[PDB]
Amino acid sequence: FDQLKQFLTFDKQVLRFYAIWDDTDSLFGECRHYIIHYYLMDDTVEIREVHERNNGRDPFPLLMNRQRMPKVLVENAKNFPKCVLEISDQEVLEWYTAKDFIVGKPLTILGRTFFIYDCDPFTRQFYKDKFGMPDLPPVD
Amino acid sequence: MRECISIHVGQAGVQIGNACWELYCLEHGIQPDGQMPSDKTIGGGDDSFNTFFSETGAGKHVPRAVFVDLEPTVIDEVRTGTYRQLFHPEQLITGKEDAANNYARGHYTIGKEIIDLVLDRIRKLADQCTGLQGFLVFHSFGGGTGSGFTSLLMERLSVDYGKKSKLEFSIYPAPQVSTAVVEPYNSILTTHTTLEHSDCAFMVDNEAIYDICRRNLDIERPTYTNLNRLIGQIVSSITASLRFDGALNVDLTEFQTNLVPYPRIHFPLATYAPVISAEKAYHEQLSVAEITNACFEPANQMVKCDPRHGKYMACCLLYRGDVVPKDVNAAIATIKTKRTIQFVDWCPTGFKVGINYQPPTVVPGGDLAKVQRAVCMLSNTTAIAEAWARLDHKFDLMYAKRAFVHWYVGEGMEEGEFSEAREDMAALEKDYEEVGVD
Amino acid sequence: MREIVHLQAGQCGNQIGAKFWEVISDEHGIDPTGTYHGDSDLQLERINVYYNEATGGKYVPRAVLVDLEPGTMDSVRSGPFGQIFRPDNFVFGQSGAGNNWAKGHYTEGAELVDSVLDVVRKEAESCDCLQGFQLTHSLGGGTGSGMGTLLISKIREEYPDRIMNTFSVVPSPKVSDTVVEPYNATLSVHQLVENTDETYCIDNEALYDICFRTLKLTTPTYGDLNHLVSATMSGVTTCLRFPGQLNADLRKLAVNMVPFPRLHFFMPGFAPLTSRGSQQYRALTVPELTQQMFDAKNMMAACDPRHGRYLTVAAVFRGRMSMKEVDEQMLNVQNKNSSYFVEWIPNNVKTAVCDIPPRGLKMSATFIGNSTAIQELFKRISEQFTAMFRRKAFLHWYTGEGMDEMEFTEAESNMNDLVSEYQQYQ
Amino acid sequence: DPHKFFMSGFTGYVPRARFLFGSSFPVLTNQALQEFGLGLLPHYGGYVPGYKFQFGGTFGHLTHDALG
Repeated sequence: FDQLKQFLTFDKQVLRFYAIWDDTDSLFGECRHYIIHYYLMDDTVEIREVHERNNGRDPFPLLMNRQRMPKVLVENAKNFPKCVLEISDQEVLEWYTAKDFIVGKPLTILGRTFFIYDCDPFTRQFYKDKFGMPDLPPVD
Repeated sequence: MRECISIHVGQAGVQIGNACWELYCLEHGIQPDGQMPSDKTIGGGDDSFNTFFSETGAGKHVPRAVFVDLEPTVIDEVRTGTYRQLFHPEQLITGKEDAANNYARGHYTIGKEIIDLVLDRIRKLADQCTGLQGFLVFHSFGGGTGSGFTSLLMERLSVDYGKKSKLEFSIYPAPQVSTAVVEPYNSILTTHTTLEHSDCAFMVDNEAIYDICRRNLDIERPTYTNLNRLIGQIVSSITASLRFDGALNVDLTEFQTNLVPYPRIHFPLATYAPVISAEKAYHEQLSVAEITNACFEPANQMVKCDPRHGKYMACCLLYRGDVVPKDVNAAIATIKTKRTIQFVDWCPTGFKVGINYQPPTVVPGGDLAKVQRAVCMLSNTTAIAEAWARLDHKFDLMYAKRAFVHWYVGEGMEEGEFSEAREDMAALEKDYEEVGVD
Repeated sequence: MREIVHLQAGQCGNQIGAKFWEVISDEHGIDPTGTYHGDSDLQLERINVYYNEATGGKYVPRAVLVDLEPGTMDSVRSGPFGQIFRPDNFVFGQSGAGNNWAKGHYTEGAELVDSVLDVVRKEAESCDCLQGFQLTHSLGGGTGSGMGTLLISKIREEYPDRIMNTFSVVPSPKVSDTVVEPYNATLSVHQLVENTDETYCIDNEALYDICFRTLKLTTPTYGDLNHLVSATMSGVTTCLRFPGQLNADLRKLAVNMVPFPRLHFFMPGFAPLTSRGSQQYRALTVPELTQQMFDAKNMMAACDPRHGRYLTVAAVFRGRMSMKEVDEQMLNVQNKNSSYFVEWIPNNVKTAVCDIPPRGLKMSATFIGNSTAIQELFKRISEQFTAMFRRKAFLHWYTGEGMDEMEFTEAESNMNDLVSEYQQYQ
Repeated sequence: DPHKFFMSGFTGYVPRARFLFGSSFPVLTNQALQEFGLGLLPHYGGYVPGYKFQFGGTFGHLTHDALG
């Protein structure tokens, strides 16, 4: 796989999803707004926190750093020493792809369930052109 | 929230900054309108434009720069061009008359009028920055409003703000190619009075960039426009450790502790590694282990000077893009086994490294290719002493017949400081031969 | 029940110590949300040592996170396990130290350490019985080497009789990544011999070569060297949390390993390191772990330990093992090469066997060495500070800040003390 | 769930046990692991709502309607 070809074809192309993380079932849980970025150049995911005025949170712009996200780990990877080693392609059975991000579906990242409720106009056009999906209506 | 003032005086520095400020708007999402795109996302975190741009609640993003020139015609083309709706209309300070290659027409006579409208923007600009860190001035030595007038800011900004590092980037006069007839005169005047207030004044040359663009870029019959986007990329790689993230972040507070050993040995010079056209940059492997060695050429230096006549004192290798830090470390140890790249005895360490996570950018309609990596070394060599040998000898022939003088003394300036500015630049030159004595 | 306070200063100590909690929480069963998902019931029964439990079950750690440049505490909260800490525990200014020793211990440090020590005190009171202090120093400059000794010389004024556990990355014989590096080293080892009961040395040179010929990596970044550090860092405190067969806490590990008061700088290690390729071609037992432990190429500090002896060696053991196997194979290694120890004390091995192996193995160990070869690591900084000194190089960013010059010979004269003490008893 | 408790004196960890009071160590520990998975009386010093509109009957027969 020509990593340079993927980079050159998809340079600065980012899919942007609007998501909620509903944690209200937790004792101090709040329903919170997040922006999910999927970078087409390297298949990496970044999760940004949306801060409202007077929300009482420390202004940290990121929930998750830009990294490649494992969808399914190999059964033996339960014993993988994550404290010393980064997860390689050998421990991951399936990586998150652009196909896995769908408006109106729950998305489970690192044990947090995000509900994707909308996507930007570029992402909407990209899904129409690449996957032949009909218009991705925003969920209220 | 760490901030930087970017003053552009003279006629060169107002012209580099036309090509400098198009690059910061390009790295982030900001249109030349100043607004941010509705649909396209560039990927920017939340505050990475916080360093150079002051976001206002109206949606516009407003830059931190002051573009002052006494001769009006060069800021009036920025006041009409593509970047009109970017600036603050009070930033662009317009004069009335020339400075006309005269030091004393810009520093003393006409300079006494315009200076309070210059300073009353800087002392307003500081009061909105809550994390201010220093200055990024852009002028030129061989003129009359970038030479006389830079030391009229420098001997006041040092008085008010005290100890904050000030990093001015100046086009050094070239050996053979030269335009003004009087630039051996007004070069010495702006370094007798600004070496006492500078902290690190970097050097760029016109003759050296005219040759590395002839060969590496393989362009020919070049312009001034094709030079400004090579000086716009150095300063956007200096100021990438304030807007991005990475392994080693070298920010602006320690450029005086990394690069300045003794308090008057602060004249370092910079290069940039992967300058290849779009037909040859895909035909070889450009990795970490050789773009750190293409930095150490004689023919890749932005200043026309042989590095091989003097030993280095302190480097700084500011990497960028896709670099893992093992590849730097085996590559610096390649350098010190070579008996040509001569380091010197009181500094065993010498090298200082920063890494980052954002690749180089390319301007649309550019001359440069798309590369993953970028290295911008900054070296404090002792070879620049004989770049000051010639320009004292240029002074020593024209003063030897009192030539060209009376345009200076007429416009409020004593003759008594010609003899003591060249008394001074002996005492600057006597230091570089003193420090090299092991 | 016997808790330890953790402190994170500097760049290199913030980032390694934040890779320390992703190994600690992995052993005990906390997901990055902060709640508990684990299988074994032996993790819960001594969870209090490093963690505080919070109303709801979000098991919150016990570290204090101070640095002046705020760009890294916006960068370690944003990790995989960053979102567990205390947001009250974050202390910062805005002016970075700039690799200066007098911006940490003298000038800006007179501001913030009056507000550092009262966030330490807010978790000393919630500990039932404290016994020690972890700090992740970073000797590579003046952001975690200057103000690190501004905290441990203030904590040791408060608690005279408690353990100090500093894990400090040490300068290197290769080309360094800071030009004022021999300046800032010798300032901060004048005080580390008076306030710490050990200082576990780490070198970036050795951790580029443990992972070069043993683990055989291809591109080892900074994310992989920290697992090597954090594994030893989590192996020394196992007898405090997990049941064992000879149990040895941090004072049990004290009187073994310091004969004279000023010989406490040590050397770390970790036994069962294999390739990704030859894992199933290799069978591991006690007598193979012993040969993997006692070689010069499995030390995490860039010295060769065959230019000296060992005053006291301790190797803690984890897993399901017997103890004739353990003890008789430390008797052979004191007998097969007995000219590399000290004759004036007969025994040289402290043995501690736990009953819980780590994640992903069946037995592991951790090697701790106190050699006389550490003077070589101190000979270099004694040799390359002097040549940066007699010409007064690089200097006025100290003296122009609050330094003097009279303590630049009253720190070198104590650097060359420790070289004299290690060599004299050889 | 019999034998879901801890002995009196177990140094160790039991969750939800800093937050429960009032009974000794084994009785609390069983709770700490299950959680880990008609007319009013005269001369009363309290207020019946409506006690401005009652006349001519008994406190028993006028405070019955409050509870029914």
